[PDB]
Amino acid sequence: MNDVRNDDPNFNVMGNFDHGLTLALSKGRILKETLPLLATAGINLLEDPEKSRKLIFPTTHKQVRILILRASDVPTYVENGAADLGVAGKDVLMEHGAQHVYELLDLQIAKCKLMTAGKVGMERPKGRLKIATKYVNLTRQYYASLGEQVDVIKLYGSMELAPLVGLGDYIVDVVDTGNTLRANGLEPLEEICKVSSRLIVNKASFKRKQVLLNPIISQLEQAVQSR
Amino acid sequence: MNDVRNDDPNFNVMGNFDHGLTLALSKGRILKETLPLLATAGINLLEDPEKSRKLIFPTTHKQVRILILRASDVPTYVENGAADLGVAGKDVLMEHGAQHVYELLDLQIAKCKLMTAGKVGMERPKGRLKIATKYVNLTRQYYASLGEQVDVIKLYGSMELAPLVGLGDYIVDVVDTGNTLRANGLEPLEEICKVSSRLIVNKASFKRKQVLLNPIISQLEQAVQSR
Repeated sequence: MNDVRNDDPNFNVMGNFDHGLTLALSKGRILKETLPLLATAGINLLEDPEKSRKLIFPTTHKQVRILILRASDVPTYVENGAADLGVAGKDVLMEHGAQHVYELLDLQIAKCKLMTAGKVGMERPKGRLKIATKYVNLTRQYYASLGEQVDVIKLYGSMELAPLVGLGDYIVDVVDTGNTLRANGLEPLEEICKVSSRLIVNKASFKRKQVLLNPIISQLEQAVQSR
Repeated sequence: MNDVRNDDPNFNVMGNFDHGLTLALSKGRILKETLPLLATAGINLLEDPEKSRKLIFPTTHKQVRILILRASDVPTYVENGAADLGVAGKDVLMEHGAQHVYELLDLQIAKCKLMTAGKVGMERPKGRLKIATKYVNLTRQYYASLGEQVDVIKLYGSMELAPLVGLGDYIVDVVDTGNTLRANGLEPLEEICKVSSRLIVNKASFKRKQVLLNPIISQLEQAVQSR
């Protein structure tokens, strides 16, 4: 009837296989820093997603639905065109791989550095180094950069915990300030590369839904005044 | 040879490389159902770990510290002897396929069935089926059992979401009641195996710290209404 792109009724206005627009967001501190930029494109959630039973959220904009995903899955969904576009840390994107996707924007949010780390005042142990990390490939590639080989240990949860209980000799995680690190008696060591949230678009979706995407991108671009 | 074993100091003792005992627990519905049985063995936390900034919890026993891990990491820690023993879903244990570990106890808690699932009135697709799943190997092995080969899509988070947004043809997840499934218009389909939380012990840890372990195991065994 009205088709006002202001969709205020929450608990409603959510069709499935949306051939409007499907946005995949990394839950947690990325989301917090993401929404401000979405805010300044007239795109906002309509309940606390943390306190919501929904898996698919409708938004203030009627042509846009949101997924709150584990960071690792965001590129997975967009790669496959489940999601038309998404917001993922460069760390995740680089580790996961960039396939059927365009990386359109450095959003300059959830900015941090992929770093090695150890127990404060630690002595490099002797054999193959044991490295606890979510970012296996990136760690494997980074020590390959230094012509070293390492034993990797894949972790999904707290990387902070590993070295305290003597799981890793070292860890590789993303580091904002490394205050949390110091507070748990750890130290950031070697910067592997800089990291920030990046906007990605399924290549197909990008060709197909150009009408919807252009304006949103434009507004997101402007929301970042990094000039 | 000291005699004190009890400890009510919370935010105390704990510390690093405990050559007492290190217990790795899964963080979800498992934990809730786990602690009662630990209670029975005189092993209990002394604060809400959910509301604690602490990473390593001390317990009622001075010889026992606790880690609350993502289910996926528990076998990782015990495999490596970071943790002396742990509690993980058979699903995770089978998928991870840990090495240096004894599976000593079916705790018959967080019981459920690893199942395939589809959209309500799903259409058998054509060609090689896309399966969204956390449990890649177990899915790969299970369709290998039926002599079919499938395209797997690894997920870390909610597998429930995939088919709604048309990611998978089907999904493989654990199904305790599968109410959540029916709620967003999905169906349980088949049964790949039955699943429950299991107690696991690093083989080395078992040899070395047998004096501490035997008592706990014994009491945990009995706490499952053993006959």
